[PDB]
Amino acid sequence: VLKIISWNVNGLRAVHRKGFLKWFMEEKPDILCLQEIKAAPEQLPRKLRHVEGYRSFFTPAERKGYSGVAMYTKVPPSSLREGFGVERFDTEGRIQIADFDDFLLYNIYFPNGKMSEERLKYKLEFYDAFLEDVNRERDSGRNVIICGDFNTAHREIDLARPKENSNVSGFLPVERAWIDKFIENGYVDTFRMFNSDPGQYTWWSYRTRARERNVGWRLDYFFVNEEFKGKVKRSWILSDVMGSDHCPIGLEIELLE
Ligand SMILES: [Mn+2]
Ligand SMILES: [Mn+2]
Repeated sequence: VLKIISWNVNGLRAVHRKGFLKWFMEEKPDILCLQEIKAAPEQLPRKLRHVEGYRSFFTPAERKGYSGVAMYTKVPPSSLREGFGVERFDTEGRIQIADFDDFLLYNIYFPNGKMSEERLKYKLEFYDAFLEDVNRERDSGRNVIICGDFNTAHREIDLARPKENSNVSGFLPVERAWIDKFIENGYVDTFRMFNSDPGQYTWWSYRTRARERNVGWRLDYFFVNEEFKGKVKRSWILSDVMGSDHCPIGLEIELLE
């Protein structure tokens, strides 16, 4: 068994100022994937970039203090890829694809579309390039795990306000339709393997008591390819965990090598 946590951290220093290292120690995952780091390693306290028992890998954006993803793992991957080979997606610190030996791990921070019509086109194409990349890899024979902030609630059950947000980026027909197609390409949203209840979200707005009122979205997912789903034992939501506007999400898989 391998324990993997994904977490949009809303800035790595920001969360560190709120008990990140304590939490990380009590959870002891085998792999920790983080999104929205907002820093380069050289701007990070040394105790955030070197954690005992773990190996760190950082993928910052061209722009400083913007997005970027990180990976901590007890055992290091044989290599990391930091893009899809399409540069307008590869430079924003959004892609980490770590090759462990029993599987690939996609640590992805998918773009937000709310900003503008431009950023919507960008998010959707990012979705396409992503589909293309992941599909090439598993058709070639690789078992894949994809985690991270998709910035889209799949279904009505996956947010508190479907009706209100039918025309807001995050719950548009196009965006949810992409996830349907994603799943049609042979991929399973693992949480829904184990949990079919409503009121299960991973993000809440910092404003107007949204977390206390459970007015939230499920933006963070763990996907596996179909032919690998037998190996997943647990997919759950760490909703007690504070320190970001997202909470972390967990996966456990069984394998040898
Ligand atoms: Mn944020
Ligand atoms: Mn987000």
